[PDB]
Amino acid sequence: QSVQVFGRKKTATAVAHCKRGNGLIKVNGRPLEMIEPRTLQYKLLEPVLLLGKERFAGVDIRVRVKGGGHVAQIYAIRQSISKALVAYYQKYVDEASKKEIKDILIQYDRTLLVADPRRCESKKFGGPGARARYQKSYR
Amino acid sequence: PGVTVKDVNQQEFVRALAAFLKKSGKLKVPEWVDTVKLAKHKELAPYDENWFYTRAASTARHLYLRGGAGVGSMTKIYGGRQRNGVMPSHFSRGSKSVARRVLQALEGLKMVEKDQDGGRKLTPQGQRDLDRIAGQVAAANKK
Amino acid sequence: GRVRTKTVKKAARVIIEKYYTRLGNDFHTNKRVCEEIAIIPSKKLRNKIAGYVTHLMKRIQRG
Amino acid sequence: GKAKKKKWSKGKVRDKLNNLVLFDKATYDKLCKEVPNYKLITPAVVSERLKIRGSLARAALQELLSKGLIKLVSKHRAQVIYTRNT
Amino acid sequence: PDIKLFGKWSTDDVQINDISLQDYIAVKEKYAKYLPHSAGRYAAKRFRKAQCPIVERLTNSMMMHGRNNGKKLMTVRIVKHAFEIIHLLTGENPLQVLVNAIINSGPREDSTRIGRAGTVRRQAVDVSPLRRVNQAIWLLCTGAREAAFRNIKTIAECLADELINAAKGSSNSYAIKKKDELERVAKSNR
Amino acid sequence: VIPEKFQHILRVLNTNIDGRRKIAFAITAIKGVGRRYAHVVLRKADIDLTKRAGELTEDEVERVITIMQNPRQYKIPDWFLNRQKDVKDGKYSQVLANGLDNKLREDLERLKKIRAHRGLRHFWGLRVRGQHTKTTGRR
Amino acid sequence: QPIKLARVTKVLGRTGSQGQCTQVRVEFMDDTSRSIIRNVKGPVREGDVLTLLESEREARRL
Amino acid sequence: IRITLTSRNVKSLEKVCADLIRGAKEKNLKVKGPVRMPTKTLRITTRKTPCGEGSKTWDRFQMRIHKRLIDLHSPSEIVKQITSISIEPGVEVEVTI
RNA sequence: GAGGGACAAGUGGCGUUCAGCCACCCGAGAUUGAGCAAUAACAGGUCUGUGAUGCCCUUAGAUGUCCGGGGCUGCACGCGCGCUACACUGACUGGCUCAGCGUGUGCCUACCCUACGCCGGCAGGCGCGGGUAACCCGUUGAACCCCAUUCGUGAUGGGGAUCGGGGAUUGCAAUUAUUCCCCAUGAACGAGGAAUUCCCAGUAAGUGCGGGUCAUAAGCUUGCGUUGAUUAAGUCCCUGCCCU
Ligand SMILES: [Mg+2]
Ligand SMILES: [Mg+2]
Ligand SMILES: [Mg+2]
Ligand SMILES: [Mg+2]
Ligand SMILES: [Mg+2]
Ligand SMILES: [Mg+2]
Ligand SMILES: [Mg+2]
Ligand SMILES: [Mg+2]
Ligand SMILES: [Mg+2]
Ligand SMILES: [Mg+2]
Ligand SMILES: [Mg+2]
Ligand SMILES: [Mg+2]
Ligand SMILES: [Mg+2]
Ligand SMILES: [Mg+2]
Repeated sequence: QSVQVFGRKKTATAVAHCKRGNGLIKVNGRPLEMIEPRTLQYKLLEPVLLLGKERFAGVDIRVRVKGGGHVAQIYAIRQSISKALVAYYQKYVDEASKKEIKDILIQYDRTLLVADPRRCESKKFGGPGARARYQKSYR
Repeated sequence: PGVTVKDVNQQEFVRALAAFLKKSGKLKVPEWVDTVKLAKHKELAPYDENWFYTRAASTARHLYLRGGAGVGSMTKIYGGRQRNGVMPSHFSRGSKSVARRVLQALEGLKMVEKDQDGGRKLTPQGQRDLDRIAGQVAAANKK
Repeated sequence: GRVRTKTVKKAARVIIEKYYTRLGNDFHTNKRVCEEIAIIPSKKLRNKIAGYVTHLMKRIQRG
Repeated sequence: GKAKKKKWSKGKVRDKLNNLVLFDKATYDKLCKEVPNYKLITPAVVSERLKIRGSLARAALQELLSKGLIKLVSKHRAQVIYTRNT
Repeated sequence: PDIKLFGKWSTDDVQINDISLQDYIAVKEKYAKYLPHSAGRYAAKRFRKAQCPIVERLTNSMMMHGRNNGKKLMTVRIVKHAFEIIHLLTGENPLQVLVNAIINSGPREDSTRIGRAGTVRRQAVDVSPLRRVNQAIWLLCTGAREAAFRNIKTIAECLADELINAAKGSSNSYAIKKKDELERVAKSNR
Repeated sequence: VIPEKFQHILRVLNTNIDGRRKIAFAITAIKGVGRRYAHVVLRKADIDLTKRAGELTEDEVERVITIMQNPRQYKIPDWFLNRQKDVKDGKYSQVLANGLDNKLREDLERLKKIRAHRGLRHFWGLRVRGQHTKTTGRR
Repeated sequence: QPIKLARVTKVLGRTGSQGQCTQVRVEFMDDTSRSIIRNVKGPVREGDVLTLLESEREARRL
Repeated sequence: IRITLTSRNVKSLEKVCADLIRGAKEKNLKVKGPVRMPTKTLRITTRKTPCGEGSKTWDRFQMRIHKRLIDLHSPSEIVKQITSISIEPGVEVEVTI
């Protein structure tokens, strides 16, 4: 009784090992409010404070991250769990509470099922960035 | 209670590690790392006086991760953005004098076993040492 | 920019001039009816034709 | 060489104004009587206000904080935000 | 069965006084989340930046002048400590004088160039409510920087004293100076 | 509780004039001793730098200057000092304050005698290490 | 002077030297659906609220 | 005992696994699958011009080295039978016992 | 890797009968970045890429040739692209934590990265394993950034050229060029004049790494990322281009 569910931020990964249990939160071997930048406090707190209680109690989700950056990890964590709340409610509880808890968070925030993919534009040959150029020399 | 060593707040636990290491006097420092401390290529001496306790504490958790790693590995661990002035900033890796020395002192306290494919790893001696402090500093933090 | 080229409209009129007896109002069946009765060497051109022919179908019933 | 600077943007701030290295007892009575008795206190506030150096300002203000008299709100990297309670 | 709060806050009874800024300051509870930072896909639709809170918009403009273009952690912290100063001052939540600064530093008519196919006449033109919010935020985030440059105060400290003195409509802040010149500019260019 | 200590600007080494700010950076003002040799002379003189420069007594100053003029008695080996292998004496020490003008002109006058252009390009208006000298040091 | 407010009927056309401004027959939320055709800059929609510091220069361009 | 597959055009490579398996799994065998190694790309950038005129535009060449691994533990008189297979020229099938 | 789906496929409306435009629906995605390019020309660059070469010049004291020193690096200057900067959003000491493409020896002809360990302040010196490679270097412990300390608005501790004395590596040898390290000298520089360049979204800028010549050798290049804005989404006013 488990699905290993993926959030997929920009170059980030959060495997949501979802399972019914006693209520646990891990961040790649590390506990709940151990969070590395403090500005992103409330961001990893956004799901549980907006979902509820009886939902949170029954389910163990422990989360392994292979991320690419600090804020990239934190949005991946939320996009993972708010797809893990979609993923765990796919399989056990009926769809009249899955689609309505999905309506909860999407009327809050759309990206929690809509994975909007944005890799960078490639560094163009003529210029130093992905879109820029260099100064011309005129007369 | 059930206390993983990460359940405690991170930086105080590694900075309260520094004070309980003062309680015994666990060090082995020859002449030169007594004399001048510099890092890789950095600006001054360390302001903080307890840098032996500070290098040993940062040595602990990063060796708590990677056993079979080593002196060249903890050279990689610290890191530092060296400045150059007019030329842009490159990277140089860590020291190697303390990066063997800070590992010598904990091996003086029986906290390193060596892989023949690899290098250092923790021992159940030292593994107990961190977690009992993680017993007391989170019991300090919540109280 | 849905401003589809001649060779879409070239085929889509020969679609309607040979095998009308299979086509319908539906897109997602004519997308697969188009494969059985034609030669489409491109997969974007599978969709591009089939969206135009069924868009043409609502005029053929009409005018 | 000749610094024939093509640019022109002058109007500098205040003539390298002096600032007090270590306090006086004129300052100490200025300290102990009203450095609580504002409503909002930053060490940057009291530095320009009473013409006191900021390394001395965080020296003095943490001391009346150390007795617990000053009621702060938090601390972070950049800023240490105080208040007077009661 | 959950209501939305932001921080240490309530996001409630911030009554915007006039219209010509409603629909355009987004501190409704249909546009209130927990945190400033969003995944901004706000270069897609033209007016889709109506659907963004002004608290993020003040952070997003505060990172300017070169050395600070970047570090959204830092510029939220300044607003976090700008919140932490004005709340201490007279009560009267920083969210309220934030709102009433945009209403007071927003140059309700401005200037540009029109035709006759000759020389410049500079007709006095009007300005959309979105450019009101756009131009008021820009003067305040500049208003922190030119105030805080080369003095002992911080970015959070000058910006907090900037926010109060701009919603206190009595000619004391960088924005109100730049706006009340523009009404003098608008009368000359009418 | 540090009431006030009578120390504003003092006399050190008869040529350079030191301030009151911080004890490792007051001694910056001596020619030939800059940032860090002050940091090492101070800390191996066992003086509290957190205690101000404006808080220090008479014997402690000369105790600094004793190791400033002789560090090779106690500690601080040759790679950290100033005189190299050649001073025409095989002598390892540190230069003093007013000694720095003499040791320069002693370098220069023999580099003039040697006909070395390391010395001739200091004599002439030229640059030893300015290996492109179009844009180097104008007017 | 009294200052009055107004919402936008329909968008006529974007003009300027630079094509920066939008010519807005607004309407009167002061009165019936009369208007003045004003030259507003900024992103703007129909039904947008406008602060009219002049109800006089009623400027028409086709 | 294993067989490494490395080639250049992947139409040939999927069919050289298929010519392997169509000739293998009707024998008494225990065969593994085509483990996808990451296709490598040695990139080459060139100035495009022998001299210094004009705009500064770069050619950008890439090879793509496909690689899969298959696995056969067996007697070798079947290996010396599967040795007799006609081959695509850009295919180098090395052997490993 | 085969195969799927984005077509404006439904609704509204504006529309010659149309072509199509515009909002919304569900959908990851309603078009991402490119790459290859039209007929015809410049007397645009390259004869210094060539075993592609025409014609004139040179060939025994050689415009062939190696070898040995020196030059291309000179500086009253002028212009170009850049780099770190001009500070408190910061400077410093430490603690914390997470990348993506790619690179690596006995080759059709001159030839490496590095695990661990010891010695040494630092650059480096020694022995052993592994890599002709998703094995190993490498869960590339990348930096920016973040959590505390000092500094406190000071041409200062912001700034690192010049100059002093040394300590190391490669090399045929580094002088009138190396590279790296250390102390020491602490230089102009107060947000840059009339003018102009680059940019609409993971885009700009801030920040690091890898690749190319490499024995030493990146400020430039070409790719990779990471914190990730501002204002637009319009015109022919400026420069220019397209159709009558
Ligand atoms: Mg930089
Ligand atoms: Mg800049
Ligand atoms: Mg063509
Ligand atoms: Mg020519
Ligand atoms: Mg030839
Ligand atoms: Mg010939
Ligand atoms: Mg030349
Ligand atoms: Mg120039
Ligand atoms: Mg300076
Ligand atoms: Mg420097
Ligand atoms: Mg320009
Ligand atoms: Mg390389
Ligand atoms: Mg390279
Ligand atoms: Mg070059």
